[PDB]
Amino acid sequence: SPRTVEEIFKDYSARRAALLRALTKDVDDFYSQCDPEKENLCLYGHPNESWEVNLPAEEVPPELPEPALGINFARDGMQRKDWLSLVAVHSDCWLLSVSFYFGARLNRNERKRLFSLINDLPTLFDVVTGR
Amino acid sequence: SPRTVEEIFKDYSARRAALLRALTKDVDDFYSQCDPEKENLCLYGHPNESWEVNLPAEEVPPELPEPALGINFARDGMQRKDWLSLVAVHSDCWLLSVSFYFGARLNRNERKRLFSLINDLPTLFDVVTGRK
Amino acid sequence: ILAWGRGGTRSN
Repeated sequence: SPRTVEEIFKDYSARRAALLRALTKDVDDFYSQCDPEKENLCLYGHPNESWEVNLPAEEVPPELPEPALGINFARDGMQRKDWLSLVAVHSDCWLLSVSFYFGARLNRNERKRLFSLINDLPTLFDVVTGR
Repeated sequence: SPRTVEEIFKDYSARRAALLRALTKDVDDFYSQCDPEKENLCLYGHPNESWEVNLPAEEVPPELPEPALGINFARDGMQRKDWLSLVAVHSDCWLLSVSFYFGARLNRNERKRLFSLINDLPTLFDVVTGRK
Repeated sequence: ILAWGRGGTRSN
């Protein structure tokens, strides 16, 4: 697992790039995979920069913090830009949770350093809403 | 919902105070409630400074980010101090997630200020593990 | 405001 500030930010950056692609370049593919007819689905971003729509993790409790459950259940009942905006905010939160899960053993100065790096990139919400 | 850095941080501090109580003063109650036989349970902290161990919400997707699911399933398969440390890390992450959900509309500098206020409070993990 | 339009029961 990532442990140093740089290792954790490398992991964060790659997972974010995955999610950004799911919400922009690949959005029609992503949208279509979030089938309201299936069981509850989540959007994951992986450290190899690939994104994945899947059922929540088999193992309970999960090793990593888990993303928002059941986003496919809300897809058809709201404006598409709003569903994407809320997927983006929950995905931003998930990224932050994953990074500070890996960063549990960092001290207070190191945690500030990690956040400042994360805060150097625009959030998924800001890109998706065009802010 | 909390919208300003002041409102979000007061909401954060209140939830954190509830979770800190659950993992220290009331730890025997929290431990006993996390019975591995029961359905999947989670540890919630609320802005009225109450904590509870409960099922997750039945309808999904949830309004707020949700805490780690099924922490009771792991309770008896590890040392108690390690189970409490794991609950503490996931609870730290959840608190951060909730605050930056409310703070989605904050700009870069406001997000930096919000984290700095949060980062001035010792983490639940550090308190539970005895780190300073 | 910004909220999910609706949802579904958690799978089980």
